[PDB]
Amino acid sequence: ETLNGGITDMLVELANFEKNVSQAIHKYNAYRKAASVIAKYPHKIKSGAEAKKLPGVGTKIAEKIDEFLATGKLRKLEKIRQDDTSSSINFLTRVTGIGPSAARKLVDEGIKTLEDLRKNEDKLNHHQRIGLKYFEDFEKRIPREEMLQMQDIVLNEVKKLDPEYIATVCGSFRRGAESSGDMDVLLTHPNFTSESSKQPKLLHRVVEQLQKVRFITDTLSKGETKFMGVCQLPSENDENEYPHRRIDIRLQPKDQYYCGVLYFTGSDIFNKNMRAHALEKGFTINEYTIRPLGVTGVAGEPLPVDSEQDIFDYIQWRYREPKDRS
DNA sequence: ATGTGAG
DNA sequence: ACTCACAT
Ligand SMILES: Cc1cn([C@H]2CC[C@@H](COP(=O)(O)OP(=O)(O)OP(=O)(O)O)O2)c(=O)[nH]c1=O
Ligand code: NA
Ligand code: NA
Ligand code: NA
Ligand code: NA
Repeated sequence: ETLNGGITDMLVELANFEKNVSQAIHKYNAYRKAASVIAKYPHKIKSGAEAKKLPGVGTKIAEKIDEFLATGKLRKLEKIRQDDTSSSINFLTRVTGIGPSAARKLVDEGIKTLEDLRKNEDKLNHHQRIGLKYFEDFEKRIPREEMLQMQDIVLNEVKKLDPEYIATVCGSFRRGAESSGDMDVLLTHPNFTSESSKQPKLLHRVVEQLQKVRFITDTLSKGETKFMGVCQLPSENDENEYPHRRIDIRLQPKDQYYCGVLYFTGSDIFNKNMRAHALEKGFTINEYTIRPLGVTGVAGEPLPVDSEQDIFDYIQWRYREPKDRS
């Protein structure tokens, strides 16, 4: 969050390459944690060996910083930005279902764009094919006026099915965001607690129903606990049609509701801060259970929770309500 | 079982 | 950080 942006920019882009184009995940981590250290740094960096004093920045990662701070930018990130392969892997990556490995494989075979893909759906698995089919609007985001409209359609249909069901919309929404990427529903039913076995049925029935009233149109994956698929708000009579959205429905044990609604309402970075900044206090927060991390690596028997706050006050952390979670 | 993808 | 689902 400091006036060291440029430095951490090129650092982040340099990893988004080792991820997408190179083999390396460890190079991807090293470059990212380096971005992290420099971001929190109080001062403005004017040397390469000054950033090096930090843990995570080291010889080759600090040589490059000298370049950035000596001559404009970096040569490596120019050969990359001006490569056909790299740019195309990065493009393909943008369909859900495709990431690094498959893009590599596709670009190796001269497949590089939407038109390229549509003529080549044979190569894609089912997930990817729906990501394709709905590429345009999957990158579009969702207004609230329209977001609520779906909530009043999931809350209303899930209750008509069986009034014991509880649906709480999470992610961005709970954080108050004016715009969301994709719909996130945590589902809870009394019949299902942590001690009880499975009940895929409890999920699959609100799914199968949401399909019947034609609000869910596709499925990416559907299991015991989790459904990932595609929704779309009702075409208010012909043509002016709303775009297709992504939607998750997770089925949470009723007794571990609080832990679960914590895990959702992100961000994913807030979940990684809070989780890491717990393992110093020797705890292992889940989406299910907070629990002491004993002597060796043995994770002790859970921990009572009747509110998020309790998780918060377990790990000796200030409380931050859903809207300050990032 | 593992790798991959999404979360 | 830590899980879940898919496809070998
Ligand atoms: C990706 C990811 C997510 N989570 C949790 C935390 C949030 C929920 C849903 O997050 P989402 O990606 O939709 O974020 P959302 O807030 O909905 O952002 P958009 O509005 O979709 O952009 O998942 C996580 O723990 N680790 C992860 O790596
Ligand atoms: Na993708
Ligand atoms: Na979301
Ligand atoms: Na999601
Ligand atoms: Na943790």
